[PDB]
Amino acid sequence: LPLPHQRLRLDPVPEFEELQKAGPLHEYDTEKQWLVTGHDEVRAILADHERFSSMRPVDALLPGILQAYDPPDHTRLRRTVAPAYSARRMERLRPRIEEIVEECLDDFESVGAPVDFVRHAAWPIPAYIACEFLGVPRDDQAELSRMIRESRESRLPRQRTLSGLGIVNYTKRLTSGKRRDPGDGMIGVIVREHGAEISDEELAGLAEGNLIMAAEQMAAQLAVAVLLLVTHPDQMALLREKPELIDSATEEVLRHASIVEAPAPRVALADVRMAGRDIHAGDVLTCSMLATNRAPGDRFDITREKATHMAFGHGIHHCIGAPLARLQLRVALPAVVGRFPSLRLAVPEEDLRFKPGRPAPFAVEELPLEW
Ligand code: HEM
Repeated sequence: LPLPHQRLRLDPVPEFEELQKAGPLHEYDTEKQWLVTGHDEVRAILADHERFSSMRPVDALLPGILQAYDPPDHTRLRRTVAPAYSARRMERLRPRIEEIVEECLDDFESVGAPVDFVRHAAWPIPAYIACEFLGVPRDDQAELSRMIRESRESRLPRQRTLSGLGIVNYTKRLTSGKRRDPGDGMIGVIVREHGAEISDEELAGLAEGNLIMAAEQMAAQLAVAVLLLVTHPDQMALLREKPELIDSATEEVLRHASIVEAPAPRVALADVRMAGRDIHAGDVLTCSMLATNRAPGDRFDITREKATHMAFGHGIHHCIGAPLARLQLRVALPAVVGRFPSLRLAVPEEDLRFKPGRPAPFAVEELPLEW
């Protein structure tokens, strides 16, 4: 496990904080490699798509996967897909999101004495929301959500592969279904508005990618946000009493959690001079989001003033689902602290297990909660 993906519970490790002190750019192999830790340097790399490519370095096509596209084709695909994420489309989803939150919290609560928050809320909430976002029939949602989790998390590689083929097959069918009948959800919107500008294979790959990312990223984000709130009970009470704190609170949980520890490796397409270093064409750069988002001595503080974090990245690849992610947190967090004023850990903090942020996201495996 490379240094930029090591944690002590939620925190970067002291040896990584020490390397950050030495400078913004290090000769370090995460995957000639560079590890980028400087705030301005990370910004600069991510904004400079023309000199720093997102394509895997080779000496494999991923149709519809925006992260893997460089910005001739990235530009056309992104603007074909962007309308599905607009602020207006998002606000129209709000009612189903509130409904889903309440339903899943009802189910979580209905379980015996202590309950795992990951199993009963943190996975189900975003998984169901991702299905709605994609326009998945209500009756298929439980099935598909299980498949999503299992495809990303199963101890059994056979099972990940099986669940993964199941997802691919389901979204191909959903894609052709929505191509014929462009109704509710991301695929319908994209077909109605840019149907001519996109192939069935791009649309299907994009559907799968977005389904998996929306469910998985937010599951991790939601469970860590709640972990943070229950281990800081004062702040939980602040948010309950000052509900107008939700916006800076959602920024703080994104900043502090740093769910994506590093975006895709960037490949230099030209020689570049940066922070006193000679980057050569073909060098591979890892941007450390833990470096940029976290500082030694930082404490979780929902009243935090300015948010300069890069939890969603930066530049042309800046997380396109951000509006949906922020919306979920804005609904789910006030609902959680409102319904459960005495929410707390049911086990010692040292019992908690964390999935490392390589591959993304960093997550808490299990969150036994009380009251
Ligand atoms: C809080 C949860 C999330 C976090 C922290 C997060 C983080 C990120 C980051 C850091 C990137 C940039 C990757 C890169 O530059 O290589 C990204 C891109 C992307 N994300 Fe998110 N994400 C989250 C949730 C979501 C959701 C809910 C969706 C689906 C609606 C989504 C879909 C995407 C897509 C399609 C891209 C690629 C956009 C592009 O490359 O132009 N993510 N995400």
